[PDB]
Amino acid sequence: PRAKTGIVRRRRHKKVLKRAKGFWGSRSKQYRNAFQTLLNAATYEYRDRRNKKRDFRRLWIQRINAGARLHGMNYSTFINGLKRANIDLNRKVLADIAAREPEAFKALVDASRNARQ
Amino acid sequence: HDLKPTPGSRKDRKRVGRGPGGTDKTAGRGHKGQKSRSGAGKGAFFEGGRSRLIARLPKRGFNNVGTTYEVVKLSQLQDLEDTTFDRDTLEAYRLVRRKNR
Amino acid sequence: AKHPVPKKKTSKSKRDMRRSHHALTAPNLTECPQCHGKKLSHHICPNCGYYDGRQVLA
Amino acid sequence: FRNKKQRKQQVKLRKPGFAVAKYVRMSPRKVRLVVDVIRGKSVQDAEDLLRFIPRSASEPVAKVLNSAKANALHNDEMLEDRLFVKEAYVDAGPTLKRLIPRARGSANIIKKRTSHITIIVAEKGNK
Amino acid sequence: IQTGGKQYRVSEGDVIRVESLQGEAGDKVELKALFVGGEQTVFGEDAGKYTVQAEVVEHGRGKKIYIRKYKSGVQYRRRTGHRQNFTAIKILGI
Amino acid sequence: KTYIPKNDEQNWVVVDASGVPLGRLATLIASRIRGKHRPDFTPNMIQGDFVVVINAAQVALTGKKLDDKVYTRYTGYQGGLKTETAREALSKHPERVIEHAVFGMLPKGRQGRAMHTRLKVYAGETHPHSAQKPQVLKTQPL
Amino acid sequence: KTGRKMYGQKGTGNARHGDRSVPTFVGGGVAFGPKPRSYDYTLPRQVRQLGLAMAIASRQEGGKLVAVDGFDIADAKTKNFISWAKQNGLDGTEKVLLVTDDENTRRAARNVSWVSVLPVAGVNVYDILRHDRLVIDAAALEIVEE
RNA sequence: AAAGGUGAAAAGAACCCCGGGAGGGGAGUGAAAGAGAACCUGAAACCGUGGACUUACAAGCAGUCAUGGCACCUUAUGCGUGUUAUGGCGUGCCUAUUGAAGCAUGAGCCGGCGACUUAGACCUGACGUGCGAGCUUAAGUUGAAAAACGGAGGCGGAGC
RNA sequence: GCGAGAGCUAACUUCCGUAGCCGAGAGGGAAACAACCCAGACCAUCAGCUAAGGUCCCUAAAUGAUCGCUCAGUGGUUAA
RNA sequence: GUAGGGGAGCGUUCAGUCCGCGGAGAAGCCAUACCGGAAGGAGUGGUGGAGCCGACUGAAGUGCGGAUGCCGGCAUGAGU
Repeated sequence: PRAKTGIVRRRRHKKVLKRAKGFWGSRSKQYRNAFQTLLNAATYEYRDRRNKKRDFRRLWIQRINAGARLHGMNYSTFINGLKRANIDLNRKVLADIAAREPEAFKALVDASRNARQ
Repeated sequence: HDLKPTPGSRKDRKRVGRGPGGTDKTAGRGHKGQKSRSGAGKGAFFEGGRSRLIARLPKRGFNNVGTTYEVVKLSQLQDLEDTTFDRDTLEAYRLVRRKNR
Repeated sequence: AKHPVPKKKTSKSKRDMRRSHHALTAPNLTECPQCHGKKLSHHICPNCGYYDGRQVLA
Repeated sequence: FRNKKQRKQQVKLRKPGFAVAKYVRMSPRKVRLVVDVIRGKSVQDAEDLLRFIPRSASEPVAKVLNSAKANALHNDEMLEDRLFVKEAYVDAGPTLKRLIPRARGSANIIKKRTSHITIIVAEKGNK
Repeated sequence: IQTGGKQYRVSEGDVIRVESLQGEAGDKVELKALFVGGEQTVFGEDAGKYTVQAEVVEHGRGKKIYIRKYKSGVQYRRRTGHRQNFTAIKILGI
Repeated sequence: KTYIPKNDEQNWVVVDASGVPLGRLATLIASRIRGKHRPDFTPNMIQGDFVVVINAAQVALTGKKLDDKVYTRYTGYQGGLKTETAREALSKHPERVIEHAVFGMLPKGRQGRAMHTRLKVYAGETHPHSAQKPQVLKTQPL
Repeated sequence: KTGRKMYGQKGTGNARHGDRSVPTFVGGGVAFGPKPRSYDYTLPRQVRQLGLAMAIASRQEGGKLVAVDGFDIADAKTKNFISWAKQNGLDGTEKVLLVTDDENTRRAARNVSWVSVLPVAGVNVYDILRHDRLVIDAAALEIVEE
C-alpha cells in the first residue's frame, strides 16, 4: 500500500536548515546548499579539536619566553632548566605564572639558571 | 487501572531465526548497487552457455531408461519385523511403497 | 541565439546593492500665498488657480 | 486568561488606523517607490505629497490613505490633526500570468503582478 | 592538568575527569606542584612538603558534542554522539 | 582559563637606526611592534608598543647599496610599468627603505596592515624628536 | 493511458523522454507497484494440530472452562444467557469465547466485549488465543479422537 | 488537461465611514469571522515592514576553532541564546577517474512525485519450526463473521 | 627507486621484472603540490615526549657553541 | 578505508492485539540552550480544529540533493 514521505522529509531538512544560522544567504535559507555547506563543516569541526590543541599550546609557549627573555633567558634555555630540576614540572600553567605572577616567574627563572651553569 | 500492556495474543514472539529483515539497496549513505558498469537493468549474460566446456566436450552415449527396480534391502526384512509378510501388498505399510515400477 | 547571458543568479543582496539609487525625491511642495494650499513652486496653484492673480479658471 | 476558546469570545480584536487596498493591479515593486516617501509623517503631508508625485502608483496609495484616515476617525474616534503615517508597506497579490507571442514560434509569459497596499495611521503625540 | 590538579589557589569547585571514589566528601588529596600559601612561592618537590585536599562535590556528564567526519568524493559520512564524564571537587587543601 | 586583555598601555619606544644593519634593526622593530615580551601577549589584537625610528638615512648595508639592493615597484597595468631603484637610490626617501622593509616582517592581514600605523620613522635625529611628545624609552638594537 | 513517441531525441534543449507515462513522471505508472495476489501458504498439518492443542493448554493452564448442555438457557432471551454468565464467573469484564454447536444456545450472544460465538468446534487458534476466557463447552471436540 | 473543502446550521454580513469601483474599517449573526464566500489546516522557495547587533584600506567556497564587545536571559542568569570584531586554519557537491577546487559532467531555488521489485508445488544455500527413517500434499470437497477433509502425485530409501 | 627492451641513455613517453606509496590514506614536512620524507586518524582534554623537518621577522623553537671556506649575493636555474 | 561481504538498529504507512488519549482541545503546523552512540525521541509554549500517541506482531507503492529527471510555485537577468 501507498506510503508517502509526508512530514518525514520536512523534518529531516529543518533539522539541517536549523543547524544553519550565521550562514550567509542561501547557505542558511535553502536546504540543498545549506546541507552541503555542512560536510565541509564536518571537515572543520573534527580536524579542529585534534587541532586547537596544537594552537593553544603555541600561545602558551610564546608567552613562556616573552617573559623568560624578560630576565635574560629563553623558553629554550629556561625550560631545559626546570627540566634539569626534575623538581619542576608544570609546563602547563607555567605560562600563566608568567602572565600574572611576576614575582613567582622570577623565582623559577633564576631557579633554573642555578640548575644550568 | 494502573498501566499494563498485557501478555498474551500480543505477547507472542517470533523465534530468533524465524525471519530476518529484507535487503533494500542503501547500506548507509553510499549505495549504488551492482558492479560499477557493464551490469544492470536487464537479464541475460546468464550463467549457463554452450562453448564454456559444455561444448568442446564429446559424447553421444545414448539414453534409454529401461526398468527401475525397487530395492528392498535385506536389513529391511531381517533384523527386525516378524514376517509381517512380504507377499506383494503388506510390504506397502511395511514401507517400501514405490509403485509404478 | 541570445549570445551574451549572465553567469549566475545575482544575490537578493547584490540585486539590492544596485537599487540603492532608485529612491524617489519627494517634490518640494510650497504653500500657496492665497489658498494657502500647497503648490509646486514656479507653477500655477492647481487649487485656487492663482500665480499673483488668477490665471486658470477656478 | 481562561483558555484560547474563551478569549476569542471575550475579545473581538480590531485594527486601529488600518486600511488596506487588496488586489491593486500594479507591480508591488512600482508602488513601493511611492509608498516609500509617504511612510512616517504628517498624514497632512502624505495627502499633499501624493497629489503631486508623478508616479501613477499615487492615486491608489491615496485612496487607501484617505481611508486609513476615515477609519482613524469614525471607527476609532481619533484626533486626525495629529494623525501621522505610522506604517505603510506593499505586498504582492495574485499574479496575472499572460502568454505572449515571440520570435519564431517560441512564446513567453508576462507577469502582470498586483499589490496589497495597506496603510496604517496613528495619533502622533510626543509624550 | 593531566588529572589530579596541583597549584595554589583559594579553594573553588572545579571540574576534572572522574575520580573513581564516588559518593561525595571523599576527601581527595593531591600532591602539589607549585603554590603560594601566603605568597610563599613554592616549586616542585620542595612543594611536596605541602598538599591539597578537596572533597568530591558531584559527578558529571559533560555537554553533548557530536563527532562528525567527512571525506569528499568517496561518500563517507559519520555522525556519532558523545559527551565526557567528570568529577567536580571542592578545593580546600593546605 | 588562559589570560585575557588590557589596553591602557602604549609604551612609546625610540630605536636608533644609525650604522646598524637595516635588517637586524628591522627585525627588532618588527618584533616589538607585533608583540615583544608582550603584556597579555595575545593574537586577536595588538599590544605591541609604538616604534619611532630616527636617522634611517644612515642605516647600514654591505656589499650592495648600489648593486643588488633594488627596490622594485610595479605600477598600473604593467604596460612596462617596471619601476626599480638602487637602494643607494633611496637617498630621496631613506625613510621608506626602512619603513618598507619592515611592513614585510609584519603579518600581512587586516590587523597586520593596521600595524605599520604604529611604526613611525624619521630620516633625521633631534628634529625628529619633535614629532615626539609622549614616552621615549630609547631601547636601541643590541 | 498515454501516447508513445514524445519530443526530440536530441537538440531540443535538455530532456530525453519516451512517454509521459513512466515512473519518473507525475501522472505515470508505478514502477514496482502492488498487484493482486494471495499470500496464502499451507502451513504443515501437524502444526495446525499442535496449534489449538498448544493454545488450549495455555487456556487450561489458566482460565479454562467447559459446558455440558445449558438447560440454564431456555429461549433466545440472551438476557438469561447473561444470567448464567453471572454465577458462572462470567462477570462481564472478560472476552469470552463459547465454542459449541447447539444452534439455539449461541443464539443468545449479541452482546459485546463479553462473548463471541463459535459453532461445531470450528475453533481456531486465533479466536481462542484472541479472547480471554474460553468456554470450550461442548466436550465434543474436547475428548475422543482417532 | 487541471481543477476538492464557509458554518453545526446561512444565521451569508441590515445600517454607517473612505472609494467612481474593487478593497477595506466598524456594527451585527456565529462557539469562532485575518470561519466571509478569490471561505478547514496553511509548510517551504520567493517579497516586505519594524527591531537587535553590525558594515564604507577591503582580496572573500564562504565555514570552523579561539578570544574580546554588545544584547537578552520561559528546558536559560549560571550555563548559556543571538549577534559581532580580530586572529588561526580552510581548494563546494555529485559523477567519471590513474589522477578533480577543478577552465571536466549534471544542476536557478523550494515543495511534492521519482529507481533493485513481483511471480512461478522452479533451483541452490543460511537461519528457524513441525515431525523424523520417514516427510508431505495438488486439484478439488464440504464448511467458513473459522477450517477440516481430500495420497493421484513429489522428496529420502543403491549404486555402477 | 632499482634492473632491462624500446626511444635521440628524449618526454608527467612506451612495455616487462621488482619494492614502496596513491587508488581505497586523513596528520606533520616539502612556499603551494597523489604517490618524495616522517608517519597509519576508536572518541574526549587549553596536559606531556618525540620523527621528518626545523629554531633572524612573516610562524612554533639557540641571530646557538667551536675550527675553517666564499664576497660571489655564490647560496636563490647546465655544460665543453 | 573505495567496490564488496557480515552485524545491530532508527523512521513512514497500512494491519491484528494491549494500554489508552482527546472540544478545559487530537493530527498537522511553528519555536526551543533537553535526552540518546547515530538513524532519532521528549518537555514546554504558539497555531490549529478533530480524530490520535505508546507497546508486541504481521505486511510493505518505506526514507532521497543529484538522473540537461517529472508536476507545480516562486526567483535572477531587471522598472532592463
